Amino acid sequence: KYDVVIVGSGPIGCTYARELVGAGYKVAMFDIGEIDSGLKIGAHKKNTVEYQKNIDKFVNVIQGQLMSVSVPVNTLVVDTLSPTSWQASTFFVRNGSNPEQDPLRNLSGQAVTRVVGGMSTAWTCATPRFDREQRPLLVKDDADADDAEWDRLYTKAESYFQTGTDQFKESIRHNLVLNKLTEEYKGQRDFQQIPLAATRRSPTFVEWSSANTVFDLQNRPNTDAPEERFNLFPAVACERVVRNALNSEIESLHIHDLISGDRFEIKADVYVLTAGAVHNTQLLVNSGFGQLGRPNPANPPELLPSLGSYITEQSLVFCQTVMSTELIDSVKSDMTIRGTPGELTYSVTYTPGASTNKHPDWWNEKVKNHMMQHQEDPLPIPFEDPEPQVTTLFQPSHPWHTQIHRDAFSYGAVQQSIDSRLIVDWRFFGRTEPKEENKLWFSDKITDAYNMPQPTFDFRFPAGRTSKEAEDMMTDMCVMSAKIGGFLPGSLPQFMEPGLVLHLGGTHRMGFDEKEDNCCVNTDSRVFGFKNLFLGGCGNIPTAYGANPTLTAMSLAIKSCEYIKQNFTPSPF
Amino acid sequence: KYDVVIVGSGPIGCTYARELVGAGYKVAMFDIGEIDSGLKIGAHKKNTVEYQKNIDKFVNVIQGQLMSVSVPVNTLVVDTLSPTSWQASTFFVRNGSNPEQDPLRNLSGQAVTRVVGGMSTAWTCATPRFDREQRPLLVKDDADADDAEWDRLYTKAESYFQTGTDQFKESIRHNLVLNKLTEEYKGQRDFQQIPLAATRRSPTFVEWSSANTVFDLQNRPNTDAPEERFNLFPAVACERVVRNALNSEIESLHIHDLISGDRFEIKADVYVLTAGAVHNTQLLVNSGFGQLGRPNPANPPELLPSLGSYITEQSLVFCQTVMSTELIDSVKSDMTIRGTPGELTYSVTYTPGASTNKHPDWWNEKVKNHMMQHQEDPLPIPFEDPEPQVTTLFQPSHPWHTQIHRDAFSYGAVQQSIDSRLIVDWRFFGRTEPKEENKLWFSDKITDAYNMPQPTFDFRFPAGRTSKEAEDMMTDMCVMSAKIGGFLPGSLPQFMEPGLVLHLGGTHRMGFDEKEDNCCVNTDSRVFGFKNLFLGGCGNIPTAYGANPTLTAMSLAIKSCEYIKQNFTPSPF
Amino acid sequence: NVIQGQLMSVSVPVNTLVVDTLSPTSWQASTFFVRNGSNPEQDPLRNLSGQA
Amino acid sequence: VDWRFFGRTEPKEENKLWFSDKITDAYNMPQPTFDFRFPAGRTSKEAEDMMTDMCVMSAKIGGFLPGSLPQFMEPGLVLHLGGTHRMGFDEKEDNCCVNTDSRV
Ligand SMILES: Cc1cc2nc3c(=O)[nH]c(=O)nc-3n(C[C@H](O)[C@H](O)[C@H](O)COP(=O)(O)OP(=O)(O)OC[C@H]3O[C@@H](n4cnc5c(N)ncnc54)[C@H](O)[C@@H]3O)c2cc1C
Ligand SMILES: Cc1cc2nc3c(=O)[nH]c(=O)nc-3n(C[C@H](O)[C@H](O)[C@H](O)COP(=O)(O)OP(=O)(O)OC[C@H]3O[C@@H](n4cnc5c(N)ncnc54)[C@H](O)[C@@H]3O)c2cc1C
Ligand SMILES: OC[C@H]1O[C@@H](O)[C@H](O)[C@@H](F)[C@@H]1O
Ligand SMILES: OC[C@H]1O[C@@H](O)[C@H](O)[C@@H](F)[C@@H]1O
Ligand SMILES: OC[C@H]1O[C@@H](O)[C@H](O)[C@@H](F)[C@@H]1O
Repeated sequence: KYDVVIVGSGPIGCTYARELVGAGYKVAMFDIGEIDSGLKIGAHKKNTVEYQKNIDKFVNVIQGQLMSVSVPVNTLVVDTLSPTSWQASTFFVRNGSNPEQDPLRNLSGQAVTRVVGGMSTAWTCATPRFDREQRPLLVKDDADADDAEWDRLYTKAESYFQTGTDQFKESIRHNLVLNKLTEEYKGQRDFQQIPLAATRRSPTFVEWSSANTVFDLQNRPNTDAPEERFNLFPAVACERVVRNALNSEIESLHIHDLISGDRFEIKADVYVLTAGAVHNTQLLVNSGFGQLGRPNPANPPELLPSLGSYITEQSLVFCQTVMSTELIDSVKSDMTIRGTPGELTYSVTYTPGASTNKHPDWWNEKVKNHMMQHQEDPLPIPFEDPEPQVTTLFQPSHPWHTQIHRDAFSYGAVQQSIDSRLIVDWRFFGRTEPKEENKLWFSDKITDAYNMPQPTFDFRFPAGRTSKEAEDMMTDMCVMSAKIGGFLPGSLPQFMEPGLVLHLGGTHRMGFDEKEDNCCVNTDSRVFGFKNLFLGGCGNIPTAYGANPTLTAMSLAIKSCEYIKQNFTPSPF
Repeated sequence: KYDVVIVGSGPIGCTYARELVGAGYKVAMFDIGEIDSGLKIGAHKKNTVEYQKNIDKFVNVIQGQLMSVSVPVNTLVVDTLSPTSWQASTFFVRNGSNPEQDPLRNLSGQAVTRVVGGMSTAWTCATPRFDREQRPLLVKDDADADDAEWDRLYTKAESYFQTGTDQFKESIRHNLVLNKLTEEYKGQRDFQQIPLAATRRSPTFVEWSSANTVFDLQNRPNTDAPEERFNLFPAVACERVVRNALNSEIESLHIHDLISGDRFEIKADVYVLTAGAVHNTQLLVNSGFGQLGRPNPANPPELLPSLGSYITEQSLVFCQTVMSTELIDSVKSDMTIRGTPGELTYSVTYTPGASTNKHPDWWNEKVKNHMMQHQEDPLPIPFEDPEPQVTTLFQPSHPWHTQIHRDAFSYGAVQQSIDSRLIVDWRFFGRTEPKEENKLWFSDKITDAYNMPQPTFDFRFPAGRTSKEAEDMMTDMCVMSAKIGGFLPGSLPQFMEPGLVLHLGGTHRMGFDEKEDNCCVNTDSRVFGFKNLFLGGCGNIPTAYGANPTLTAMSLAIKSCEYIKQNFTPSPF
Repeated sequence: NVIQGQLMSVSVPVNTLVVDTLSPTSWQASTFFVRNGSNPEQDPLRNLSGQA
Repeated sequence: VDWRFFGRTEPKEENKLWFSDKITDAYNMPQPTFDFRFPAGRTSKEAEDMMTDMCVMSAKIGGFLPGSLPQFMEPGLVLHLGGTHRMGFDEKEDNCCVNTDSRV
């Protein structure tokens, strides 16, 4: 028996833990995955000296913990086997494939992570706010009050994640790109650093944020928190919440301890599901919410009929570019060069404080020293210069989020022939209208690796605005990127596989009224009809959004915890 | 000040820790890498429920922690850049490439791991003994005594690693392959399970061994070892051992703390280098042993002239096969089948104890139940059947090691069209003659990511026996694999990139006499001339070997620790 | 190239490759319909795909 | 050096070339359709013995060239299709279409 049980140790479960552990509740958290980040539990796996000296290797960490959600039956023909080798005469269900899944209506890129800290052990740490157009209402019919509430919640969420907008301010590459885009779109669009949940520790090391930054996940009481009560139980699959007959309260959480193999019940006053947008939905459907099995309008669900409908996933377009000659030359515009590199007389100088100069003295000092100390190198950019981290945020006239940066999630073999200092990534993210017909559903016959109902998608990007904007977004990336350089062969402009982006929303969506707003939870993230069941995560977000969703989910979680603190009393200690 | 300092927390450093911590020495261990395996420090990263349900993902873990040793300057032509993109007019040194390295005399596949537990956090756990022909002598001119000494040491090493030869005995696939090969080579060759450092915990989970199994790496004193003294210091680059002027003793270890950035000296009575075959050599050369820079016979080293010469790396050939129809049919040979799958009357039965039957009752029960419970599946092998783990060990008439198995280190995109139950890997490992001209050397101008002398290889597989055997080995794999099935398209018979195998030896090789045996350390792993400096690892092994080397290195380490225990006194506690 | 330019495949089964990186604006069918001269009679697993 | 080894295939009644009664080819003729598998038994055993023979023989000349590793080619690439209108002495006894003068 606990006051609060939290299912999942990602950043949203850790928001609940931070708030409720600190308010004096006796809290248990369960995660199906295991401790994986070193002694700081749930921390970012990129925070090792070795990864930040070898950042192109971190893609492997990401791939090693992303398990595909739904893989259709494979129908590739291999007809070069030896005649002696066994073969079936059909494309039978094999290798964990989902025979429920239509390959042409999938989110094939969707994947999940089962590790303590969830996906925050690997994420990019981009934490923009949503503007009004992307954001669910929290206050009706008072836009200024709605704005104020979101400001309060986002400010707190940014403190929990340690979001900032200046960690890359000393990068030549970053400023080169930022300034060029600002000049080219003079006035029409604004560019800034991507807001990043990160703290720079040195010129070559950034402590990226994670679940661990939100809550350190150490069992309590302990020496630094002697009056707090928290236990984390890894390798525990949560399987079901038990409803009372009234459908007004949850009475227990059924768990499966994966090490001992045993199944148990856990009692709490408050149950919080933060297993991610897929797995929250799976747990609820396994518990009698929504409808199990292939959708069937001749059998409508008794509870939460919009659960698993109106799902959204963003369109993602990507390319990389190779910096233009004009931009590279501009880095060294303040330099006077005499002689030829490698000779006795070679000299690269700048007149400091000359205001015929384009750059600050710090920039020019970096460049001069690189040029003098590495005369065999043909570029003016220092070797350890950090990557660009640039955005123009979503606006009505460009309704997509943008990142102009270097991401550790590379999508192809990493090329080695072109100097890495020249390369910039472009990722533009589109917003998807919620539609009832877009669904996440769970099989009544097929099970996943943990013996739970197999997830199945029925998804297409909506016709209309979603599709038109997606193609306008692609064009915008082609036009904007060209101001910085031409495309890099092997990273030409492309749409990524649906759901690779991992910004799935709306699977258990929020609204004011269950029926009118086709929703599952209220603005306190409380499941309609239930006193003591709350859902956290991106699954709550009911709108068409392009920006990265986690900060918005965390903000909703903070609001949810206010409701809990006001309506449930911590047990005596 | 410590009694013993150990550089590196791989399985060989942990052998030294196990032996010396337990004998009451005050021990410090430094590793340049960080804690990465969860709460069990230095443990195998495959020991998570999630990886063993998704084993094809573990390749990513391996790739994410293998950093190439020496990458030659890239000369690929990309001529499809936009005219606006910057480009150099030469193939200049970029992206961390090593301009010292001849691309045609490299071990391009060689890589290192910088993580607590070293490569044992990811390894395959194959731990065969070497036979006489592969093994260095420990006793001269008394082969039976030599045998006895190796038996004693290997027995102890096998206890430390928890090596066994029965963990796969209940696999249908394993036994199918094993038995077929035994029959086909009736008498001529013997097949057995690969010896594996592993303990099966359930039919679907194996606790693979690692450094952590050898020594748990927890600081001591602690509750379970209250009279022991050990500290592990991760994120500490060891840079130099300081020689006294006599070249008879090491007086300190120079370290660089990578978090604080500070450099310190550490004093011990005994210094143990277990940084791996590359990095032991780098540390020694950085300390004044051997010769820094491009080899030059007009400037012979004052100390350890054979350091970094006589290096060996194994040839590796690989393929995968798809099980033959005849073998698949044999799984179900004891079954009577009536009706057609999916109908009311379908029946798969066996007569238990009939000794017209080919298989034991347990096998037939597994098959019957799979066939009855999964009538839509066309194969008789159960879904969770473990992989084959088969070897015929090196012999004079087939002087290569073999593994007929499923390894988590896949080398290509994992194919999805052919059922995984059908697939078997084949890896044959050849022995390489030590030759003085095969060298690992370190640049006097180029530095690696940790500001240490850049490693450079000058390597070719020797002409003569090595090359002839390598090609005979390839042919042997082609002939043997054909008894099980035809090749799998996309995994056709091939030599792997030189050094991918990661069995590099001989970089600081062992022998009885420094000059006569062209060696660096004696049979106690003590560096000649030095009272208190010991080297552990594969770098010690001076012979041409085909089998996996770690168990042999650990056995040498056990012997080294006997010498230490007999010649150095632990400080009072 | 001469050889390839004059070898016309005898029987090509219906293609079932999934391309899911098209733009949302591009037309697509909801099935693997008979297209590009493929032979819907042909079992892809009992063919001489190289015959030409 | 290239290595190409060619195996013999037992004739079996079940291996067929047939023509569609609905689908037509580019010249508006009945579309050809194959129903073919290499026979179990001798054909398949020999094919795999042939592969092994190529691996053993080629090794006396040199190692494989990366990108041209030992492989079976797509069925029928070889273009040595036979027996579609086969010869024999007696139509029924020898399951055939033409006599030894190639007369139908
Ligand atoms: C490579 C990558 C880059 C990303 N970059 C960004 C970015 O820059 N900005 C951003 O906003 N978003 C980003 N995302 C998305 C972001 O990581 C997620 O939105 C966020 O982690 C969701 O938090 P969560 O706590 O709701 O769920 P998760 O982080 O998914 O955590 C859910 C947890 O629940 C557990 N669990 C699941 N099922 C069960 C069960 N049945 N029982 C018990 N436990 C269970 C899991 O093991 C997991 O740890 C990125 C994701 C990835 C992988
Ligand atoms: C994928 C894979 C599969 C393998 N499978 C097998 C197998 O089945 N059987 C087998 O016998 N072998 C196998 N090997 C090889 C085996 O893992 C190594 O032989 C073994 O780990 C070597 O042990 P070690 O302690 O000498 O060195 P390592 O395990 O390399 O450990 C050396 C340690 O030293 C540290 N270090 C390096 N430089 C410094 C420095 N300057 N200062 C401080 N610390 C430093 C490193 O961070 C590291 O942790 C495999 C390896 C890999 C990667
Ligand atoms: O695919 C990588 C992308 O993944 C998304 O989940 C992140 O939000 C982006 F920041 C990131 O660039
Ligand atoms: O490349 C993988 C191979 O790596 C080697 O280091 C191991 O010893 C083998 F067991 C393993 O199959
Ligand atoms: O695929 C090419 C082969 O084609 C066959 O038709 C020829 O008979 C062979 F000689 C030739 O090598």
